[PDB]
Amino acid sequence: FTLIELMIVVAIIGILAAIAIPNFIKFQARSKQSEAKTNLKALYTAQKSFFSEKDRYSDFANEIGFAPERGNRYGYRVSAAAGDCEVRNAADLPVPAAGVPCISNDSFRFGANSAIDDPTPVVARFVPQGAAGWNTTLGVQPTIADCPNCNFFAGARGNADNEATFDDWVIAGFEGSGQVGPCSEAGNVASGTPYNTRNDVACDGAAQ
Amino acid sequence: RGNADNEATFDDWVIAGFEGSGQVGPCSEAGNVASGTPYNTRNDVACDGAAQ
Amino acid sequence: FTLIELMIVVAIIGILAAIAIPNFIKFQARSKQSEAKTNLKALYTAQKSFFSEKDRYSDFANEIGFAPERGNRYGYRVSAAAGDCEVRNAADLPVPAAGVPCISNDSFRFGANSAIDDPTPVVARFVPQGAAGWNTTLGVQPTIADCPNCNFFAGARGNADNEATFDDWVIAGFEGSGQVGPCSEAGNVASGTPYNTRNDVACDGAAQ
Amino acid sequence: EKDRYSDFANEIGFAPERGNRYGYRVSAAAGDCEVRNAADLPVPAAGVPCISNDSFRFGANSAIDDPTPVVARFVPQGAAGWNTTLGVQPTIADCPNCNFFAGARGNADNEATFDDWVIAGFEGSGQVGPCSEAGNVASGTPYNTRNDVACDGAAQ
Amino acid sequence: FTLIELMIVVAIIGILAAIAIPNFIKFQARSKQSEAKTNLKALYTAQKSFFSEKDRYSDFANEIGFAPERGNRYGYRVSAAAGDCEVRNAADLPVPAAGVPCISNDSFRFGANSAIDDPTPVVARFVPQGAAGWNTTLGVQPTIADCPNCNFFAGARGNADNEATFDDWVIAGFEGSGQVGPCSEAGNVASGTPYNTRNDVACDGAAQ
Amino acid sequence: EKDRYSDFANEIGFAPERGNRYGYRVSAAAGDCEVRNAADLPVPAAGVPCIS
Repeated sequence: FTLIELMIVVAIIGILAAIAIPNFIKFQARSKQSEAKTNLKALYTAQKSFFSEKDRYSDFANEIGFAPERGNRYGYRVSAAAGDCEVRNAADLPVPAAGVPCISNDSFRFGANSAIDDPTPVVARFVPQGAAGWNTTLGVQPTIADCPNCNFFAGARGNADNEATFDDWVIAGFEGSGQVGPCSEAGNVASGTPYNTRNDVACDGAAQ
Repeated sequence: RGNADNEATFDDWVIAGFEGSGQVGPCSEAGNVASGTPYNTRNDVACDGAAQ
Repeated sequence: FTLIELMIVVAIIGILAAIAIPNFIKFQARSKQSEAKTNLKALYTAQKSFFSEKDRYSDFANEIGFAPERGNRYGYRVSAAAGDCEVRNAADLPVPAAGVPCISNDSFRFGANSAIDDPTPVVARFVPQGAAGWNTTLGVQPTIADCPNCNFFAGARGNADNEATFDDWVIAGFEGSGQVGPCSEAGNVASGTPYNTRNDVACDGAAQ
Repeated sequence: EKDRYSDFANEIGFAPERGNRYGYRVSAAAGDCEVRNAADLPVPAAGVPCISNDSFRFGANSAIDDPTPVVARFVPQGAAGWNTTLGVQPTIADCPNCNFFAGARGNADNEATFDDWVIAGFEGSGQVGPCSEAGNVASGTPYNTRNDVACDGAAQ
Repeated sequence: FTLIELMIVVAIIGILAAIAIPNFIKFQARSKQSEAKTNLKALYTAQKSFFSEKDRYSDFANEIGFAPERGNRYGYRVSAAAGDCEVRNAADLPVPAAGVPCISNDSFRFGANSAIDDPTPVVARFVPQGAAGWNTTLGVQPTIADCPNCNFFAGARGNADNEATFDDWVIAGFEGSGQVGPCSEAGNVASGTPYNTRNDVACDGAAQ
Repeated sequence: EKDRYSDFANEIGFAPERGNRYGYRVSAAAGDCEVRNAADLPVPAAGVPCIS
């Protein structure tokens, strides 16, 4: 071999140093998104058990008996009722003053700037189906005043990897269908199946 | 009066032969209670501490 | 190093890009097959409760009190009696005209081409055991005319991953034994244990 | 997870890092190709079935805004009768979807013309030609329909 | 990158292929052990009902009315009285010649080499408490001759996963305490609570 | 990469620079020898086993 071959060898190792391999942060974000699914299905289960025992759905996480373990990355909202969001910013959880409809993000181990004290998801791209005319307002609907309550509606809000913006999930007791968009999938969603209104792995910005 | 799992504090139940209504709180539910139905005044699953 | 080493590095990456890993679609199909087990055991339980209260088994899912949740992937048949199979092709379930002996696949969220409106399984490789001489016909046997009814027989039919063909399950109130075959296991089956007559993970085609 | 294949890269969860040199198409559905012509990626308006070449660091004249490869020399094998149209086939209407089909398009060194790749979920066989290899291709193995290292010009 | 990196990648996948993950057969054995708990509590309930109606405890499973469903994995002994153990080695259960004090393992669907025709558990590590001076001999004690019978004592015996040796349980009508050992837990046992004398998940061999 | 040797110079990826003085044959298979008789190299009709 000659000088040109050897310089080409050097240039090839330089090329491999700057190779453009797949973005695996997307894969790791998809890995992290499973907290939302598991915890929302736990919320569904607890709501069903509470209704069975009490003939009514609940607007608060205290009565349902649902709480995710620390390190959650996601803030969970059980209803739009008034109250604080159980801020998790210390080793010891605070003593509640009243029923809590929302559970904040665990900012103890993720930093103070990562806090989510109002974990209300986006529901623009979830369309309820059926003749019962259900809405997209979170919580027990049409009102908690009807003991044979129509199906509840809940959701979560979080951040996957270093996305400045959030990803949103919803779970409903009724059938609905998703809409196609820059940050969501199209297809019918069975009752009790989490749906990703904004996934944050596809998009980052004003996209919804 | 008892204790569920590793709660330092207790949960409380009552049963009455007369009608009553529960009050909303950090550790209790709101709604009317028929005579002969146990009511959980403090449930210990929702809260642990000074909460009642 | 020299040119040959560097081209060998490139070729090794080409090799790893085309490596032959295990087929994990089979593992996921085995994951999806658990609906059939859970729902068939629920069918068994509901049939036993119905007999206990009424001194007789039923050929209809209305009377038993059994219905899987939406998104089931499997059609269930409680009997061979006449009647429509509660087609699940819309958000609102249809109002029945009479007792339904079969529950169709949930084609609302799986597409219209995936519909299973006649979920009758294959029972060739299930051999009832015992002197009572039980048959493999689905439903209450020998007839619902005998209130101390001999044990029932029921099954399910579905599709796991992208198999064009189906996998079939059965559950019986009486003992039986499985036969070895291209798509089934050999061994004795206790009463109340689902048996996979055709699994659809081992095979796809005319194999039974 | 979903019992169906996708025609959009945003739902799949796939995106190559910057400096890719290759444009990728996951389907022939309608939509823009996520033009990578600036430091900050654009906000999509809808689902994107194609990812353009990263012309930010390779120049504006090197842009590939429609990375549809050549598929003349890939022959699907099997009785299922699969096609060479890119995307989910025969159509996304069948949730037990038949295998997808995808590809890429790029330029190696100073070739004026491009080189093309395909990856399928089904079996196929390559055809001998001026710019391709002959032999059977297993499912999930990339195949080089036009390699651009052997040829440059009208050759396919 | 260079050759060393690529060979290190190959070596790392080789490492992962031989990773030492937790032994999950122990978790599955713990899952399988629930038959013993449920069926022993059923024995306890049936014995209590029989006493209430008849003012005496029974030494036979026929009179009590207790029989586990097929596929039991465990043999149950209600007394040490003489008699056969209702061998479950065929689809049709045998017609009993006389009262049966024991129920054999269901070897119909577990194989002939897994038969347990004498399911007498180990009782070395169960110490009765109280001034009444109760014993560890299985059955109605001190004798069935006293109608205000002192509390009964029963147990089960089985095999979890591929342990060559067996695991043993006991349920008593009187208070007792466990003894710490290689295959048992230490702590007080309330009357009517099954206790695992040898668990077979912790140990396999001569350990008791 | 492919678990087989090639009969053609197209697939291997081998071509000497212009001014080579030597003709190279990688196989005896049928095909033309990539005649280098002009400034622009010809477009091949099929795999070439030899380089003129």
